[PDB]
Amino acid sequence: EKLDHESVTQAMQPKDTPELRALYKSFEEESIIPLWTQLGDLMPIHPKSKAVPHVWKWSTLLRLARKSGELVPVGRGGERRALGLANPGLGGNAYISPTMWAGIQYLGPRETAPEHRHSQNAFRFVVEGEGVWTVVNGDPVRMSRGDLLLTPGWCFHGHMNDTDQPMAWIDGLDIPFSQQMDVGFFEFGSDRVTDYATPNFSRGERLWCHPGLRPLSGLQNTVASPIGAYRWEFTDRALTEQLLLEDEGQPATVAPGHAAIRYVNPTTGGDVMPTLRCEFHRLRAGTETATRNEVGSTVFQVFEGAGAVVMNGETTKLEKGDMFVVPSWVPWSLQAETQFDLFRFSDAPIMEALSFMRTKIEGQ
Amino acid sequence: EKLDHESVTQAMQPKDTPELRALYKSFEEESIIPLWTQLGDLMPIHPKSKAVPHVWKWSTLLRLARKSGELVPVGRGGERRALGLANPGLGGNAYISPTMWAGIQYLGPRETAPEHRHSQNAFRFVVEGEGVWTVVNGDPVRMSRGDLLLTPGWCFHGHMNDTDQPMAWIDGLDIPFSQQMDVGFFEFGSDRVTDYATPNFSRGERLWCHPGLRPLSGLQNTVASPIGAYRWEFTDRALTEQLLLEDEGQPATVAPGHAAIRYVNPTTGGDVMPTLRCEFHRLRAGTETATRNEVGSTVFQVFEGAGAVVMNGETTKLEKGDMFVVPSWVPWSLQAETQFDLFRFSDAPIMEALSFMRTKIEGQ
Amino acid sequence: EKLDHESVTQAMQPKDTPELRALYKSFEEESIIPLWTQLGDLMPIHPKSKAVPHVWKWSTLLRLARKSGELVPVGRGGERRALGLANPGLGGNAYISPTMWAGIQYLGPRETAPEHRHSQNAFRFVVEGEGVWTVVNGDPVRMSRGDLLLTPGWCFHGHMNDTDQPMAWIDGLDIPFSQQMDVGFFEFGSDRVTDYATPNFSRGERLWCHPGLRPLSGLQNTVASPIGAYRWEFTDRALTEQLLLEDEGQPATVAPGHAAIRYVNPTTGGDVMPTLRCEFHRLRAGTETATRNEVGSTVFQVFEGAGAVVMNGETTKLEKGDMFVVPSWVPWSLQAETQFDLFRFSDAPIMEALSFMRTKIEGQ
Amino acid sequence: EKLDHESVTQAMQPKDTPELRALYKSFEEESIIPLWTQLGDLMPIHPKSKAVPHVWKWSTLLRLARKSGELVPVGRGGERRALGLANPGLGGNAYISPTMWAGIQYLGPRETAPEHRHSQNAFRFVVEGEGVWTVVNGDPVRMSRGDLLLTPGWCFHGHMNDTDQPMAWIDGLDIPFSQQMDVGFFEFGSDRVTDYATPNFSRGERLWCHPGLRPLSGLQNTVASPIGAYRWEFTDRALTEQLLLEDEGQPATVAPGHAAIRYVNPTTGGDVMPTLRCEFHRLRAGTETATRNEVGSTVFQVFEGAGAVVMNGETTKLEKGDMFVVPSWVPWSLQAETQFDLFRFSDAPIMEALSFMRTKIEGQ
Ligand SMILES: O=C(O)c1ccccc1O
Ligand SMILES: O=C(O)c1ccccc1O
Ligand SMILES: O=C(O)c1ccccc1O
Ligand SMILES: O=C(O)c1ccccc1O
Ligand SMILES: [Fe+2]
Ligand SMILES: [Fe+2]
Ligand SMILES: [Fe+2]
Ligand SMILES: [Fe+2]
Repeated sequence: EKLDHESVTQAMQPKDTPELRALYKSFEEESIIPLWTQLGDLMPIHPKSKAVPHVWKWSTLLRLARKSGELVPVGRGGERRALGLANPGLGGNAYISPTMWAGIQYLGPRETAPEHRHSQNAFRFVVEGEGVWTVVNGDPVRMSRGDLLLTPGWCFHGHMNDTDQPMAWIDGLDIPFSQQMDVGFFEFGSDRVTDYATPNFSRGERLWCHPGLRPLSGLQNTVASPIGAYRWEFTDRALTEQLLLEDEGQPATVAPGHAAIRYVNPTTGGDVMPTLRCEFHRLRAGTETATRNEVGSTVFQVFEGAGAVVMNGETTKLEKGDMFVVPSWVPWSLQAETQFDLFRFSDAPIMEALSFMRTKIEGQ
Repeated sequence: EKLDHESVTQAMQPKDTPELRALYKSFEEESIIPLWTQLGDLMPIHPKSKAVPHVWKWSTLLRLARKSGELVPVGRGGERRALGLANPGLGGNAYISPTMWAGIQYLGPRETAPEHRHSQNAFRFVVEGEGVWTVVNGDPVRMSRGDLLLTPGWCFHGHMNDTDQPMAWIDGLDIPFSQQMDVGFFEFGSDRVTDYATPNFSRGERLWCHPGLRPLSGLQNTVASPIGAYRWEFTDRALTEQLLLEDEGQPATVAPGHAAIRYVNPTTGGDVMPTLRCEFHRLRAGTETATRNEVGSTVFQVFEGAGAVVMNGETTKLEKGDMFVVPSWVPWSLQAETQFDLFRFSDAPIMEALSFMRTKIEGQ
Repeated sequence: EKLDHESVTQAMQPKDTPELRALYKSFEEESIIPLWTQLGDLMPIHPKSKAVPHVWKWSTLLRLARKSGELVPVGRGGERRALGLANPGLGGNAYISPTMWAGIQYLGPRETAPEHRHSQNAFRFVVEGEGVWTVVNGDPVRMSRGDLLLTPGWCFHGHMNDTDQPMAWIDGLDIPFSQQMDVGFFEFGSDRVTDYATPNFSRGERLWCHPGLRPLSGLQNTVASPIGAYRWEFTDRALTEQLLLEDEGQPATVAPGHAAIRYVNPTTGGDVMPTLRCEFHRLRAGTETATRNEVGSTVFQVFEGAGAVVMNGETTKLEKGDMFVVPSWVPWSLQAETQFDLFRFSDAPIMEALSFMRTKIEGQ
Repeated sequence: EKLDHESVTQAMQPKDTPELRALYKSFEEESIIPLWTQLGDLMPIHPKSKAVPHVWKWSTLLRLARKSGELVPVGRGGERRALGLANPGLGGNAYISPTMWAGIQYLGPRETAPEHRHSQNAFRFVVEGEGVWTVVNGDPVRMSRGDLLLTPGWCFHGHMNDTDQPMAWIDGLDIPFSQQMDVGFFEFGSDRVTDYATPNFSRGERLWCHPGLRPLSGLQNTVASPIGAYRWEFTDRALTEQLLLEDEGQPATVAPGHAAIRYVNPTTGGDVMPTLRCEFHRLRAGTETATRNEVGSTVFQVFEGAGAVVMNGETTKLEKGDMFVVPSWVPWSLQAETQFDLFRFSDAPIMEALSFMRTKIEGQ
């Protein structure tokens, strides 16, 4: 039980003879690899990701995105002026974790990013800015500060800046999962967006964003949320109410001074998309979360306030827009200096769907 | 296939002899009843309810409720000054249909209706009035015009009029189902309500009424909705948006000029309670719905405007507050003279859960 | 909490005046019934069925069925020479409980019972006999001692005696539920059965009765089991193995000396049909089950051995073939004198689907 | 729509200036990778696995396994004398596909392989041999020709040869998925097996292998099958019956002359384990399956008879024991020369759980 791969007796060490070396040589020629030389690496005691905890500064991401807006035109082929966060441990792949892409995207004055679709699921999140509409299956969706915008797999999407000012946001996708697992399909759509209109609220929201109500034309459940925009207003109100209810001595917050919501598919009560979980957390000044180990990877973006993250015992100070990744089973906690708002995403739906999820919480 | 119980050959007619009569007599003594004398009644070609279509006028219901407020005190024992709509076909039982109670309730100035709970599921709907709070598991819930209020089975509930003016509403319960099926439990609670405070919005709403958002403290799914109030604002907005989207040529309405929503449990996307489905319909002036036959019973209350219902080919003119029941498989349609808003409930979740549901729609 | 409808203060007793009597008279004229005169009956503290516990002797059921085979021809119209057990508490209805029909059926030498279908779900169980095939959607299904045969709602079924000797079995249906709830449809099929062949095993069994295996042509889940026959061999083997595993000190039996199985839909792991649960119990000699209160009704048939049932504290000695009903919430236990085998059915799937199920077990 | 990554206009080619090269250099320093240089590789038109179709000959696998039994002792540390099939396209990883390990394992006379558990799900399949018991959570499970044995994640398992003759089998696991996704946990158990007894049938089978029957002590559904052994008898009988039913003109086979089953979890009707689907196929002599493209990877082992596989248009002749892998979206078909039996496994449950599954069938 307490034994690990370092301390266990190694009882399968063959005698090193010419017959043994010839056996190993013939394994190579036959595309055979023995378990007994490999076991501890293939099957660790607990997860040990090649990805490392890492933090990217928003100020740095903005500088690089802005310079890219100056030097690189957006359009067909390359599709998006998007910069992926590449984990230092992941071999030069544009993967923030083994399952997820997280990237900054920049659309300059009056630019269009052309329409396409792909089996890969996607969302947009906005720490700051306005001006862009993303048109999802023909339905123009305004992008504003604090909004989560969804683009489920196989939905046509294109983006356009309707103003004379640049805008930046983050993209999350299951690109790394999808590449390694061979589930990717892609289709080019129109070179412009199919609708340039700029309504305040999308058709999706107009049908689906009334609490506890479901259109009779929408009684079929969906694999992904039909809500195209989870607007900041509602997120802000939800979190405030939780802290207000806590004041009044009423259950609501997930832990003391820790308000939090999960963005959900309203047809099921489940996650927004099959591979991706999105959450939003608001911590009271002075709140320190209990340290968690969780299977699978998570990424946060600081939306507002000041604080720190601790990963593997290491404290990193965080500011507005900063992004960090916690790989599988890395102990993590957040510490709020001011009231501390963060946007969160993860691959937890994959882990939970396949019964791989485990959680260790300090004090429990 | 085209044969029915009237036209089929009756091939089990025994010879009427003293031996046969002695056999039938001994069936009675042994508590045995033969199928062959009974078949057509026990197993009809299509449903043939003992309940009949029937309409009750709100003006009449109000008169009787008001007089009851003058002559009958509310309190313990009797519990509620509630008048049940009793279907003429249902043998003197206080059943609007074989599954459902529908009733008018009246609470006068400053009165309290004391706390209790029961396995029977319940909701309140308000065509008109204000002043009452219903306190559900200690959580005061304001009752206003156009609101649906829920009281799932086994939740403690009491009601109090916080003003000097009377209020009336309708109650729906699965009382008849629960009586006939032997599932009823009941417990007396406090003689007053446990909280006299009168907040604008309940704790339940404050956690659960933000579209597409779920508290992390509420990740467990519930058998009934945790939303205690489905406020008129949202219902009205939903219905308007559907008619607006229809104008713009966009799918939304369930049929031409027919906007409609289903009130739902946000943890599942399903019905508010296991036995009871609630809906709200808004018809454009001049809309006539396609005639439907549906398994199980439904009840409507006219919330606003003027129109008619047709049941079994018979037109009945309807006004604000009027209530009608459509028993199982009775052909029904609605005709809007002005824009015509109706609140709807039914036992459809029971039928659908047990795979008994069938639907015939005229033109399909 | 400890108050009941007998001991609670009755605080809604109006003054008995001509104005009050005129109010009550006008309730009658308007088809209105007040809650306050009715409450305790409509909403009891715990279930109080109109059905009573009752036992029918197989010797008596056989005598009556045999005499019916002499005096009453089987055929069209009457459809089946079936005798329903009619609960003394259920008003002359051919209902063994408020939800279920339980009946003895008799098919004499060479007789055919013609084909039909109905939304009502059905099963056959055989304490004794052979010779009959029931043809279900064209698929001949042999009927033998100890077999459970299924006939899910809307499946065409007819029965024929292929021998010169009579056979009797029991039928269970959701007839009473279906009548009271208005879900019944019925269709006459062919006057004879569509296939007179008499294979040992049906096509359904040949596809579906291999443990842990599912045909690739059957990947769609079904609302009812596609297994047409649950043969005695497997039931007997299952129960024996549980008692053997218990001997070996291994978990298997549901309680000490109490082996039991539930017949299941193999596509879901759930109940055989939406309204009806079937089980088979085998008790070691000397086993006495802990007393249970359960919501909803259950019926047993003694298949073999000798024992007793206790209901409401009353012991009734039982022999092979005897049948008894336990209405909702009646305390019940079984006592085995010899090894005691019983077939069981109930309306528990209805109760569980609608979250009405409760269970009290003595000692827990 | 018809455009691909080769033929699309590349409109994001920046001017190659020192400012651009400095921008790209600073991307490297900041752990940023741009989408626009990467798009076509990250997001292909359809899947394009690094894994290639490949076939391994059983004669070759046996030779290498036998020599390993001579030169390499089995025991602690290395754990298993197992040889993994390593796809030539997968970079030297011991992965037959991106999701699955498939390997030959060899246990010589009287040897024990010691107990352990791991989150990785596993099964054993036997083309030939007898003598080994695998003890799963203390429950000895006989291993015989044609049997599928399961070892769901986190179950303690060890293996022992109870005879004087060697035995070989194949192992399938979700090792590659689990490594790349960081879900692996591992625990060492006892150095020997905890029970050396050698019963014909395990406790799991004795509870769970009776068709359509479920123990009342097992009403809780499981994430993986509780059946530890899917014995050849039942698999053989199922397949025969399908071909017999086809002869009789009755629906059963999945395609003409193509009998097939899926091994299932009896508590749900679903797959044996969350990550792994197992099937068994029997083709009539002369049957050629319609060509399929399927998302995700599959592996077959020829159990009996002679035939061929076609992958990417290439025919490879197959004999008893031979193994082949079809990576994601590779067109594949089987051709039977004699009656042709194959065991199949795949990662299809992962694809279906996450809504990534697509299927193209030739002629449909
Ligand atoms: O569609 C996008 O905006 C996008 C952004 C980043 C990565 C892949 C994408 O398709
Ligand atoms: O609780 C109520 O207000 C009520 C109203 C009508 C019928 C039964 C009830 O419990
Ligand atoms: O089909 C039958 O055999 C039957 C038996 C009893 C009651 C109703 C029925 O349809
Ligand atoms: O337990 C096994 O036999 C085994 C076999 C191959 C790979 C990993 C394993 O744990
Ligand atoms: Fe995209
Ligand atoms: Fe009540
Ligand atoms: Fe019938
Ligand atoms: Fe293992």
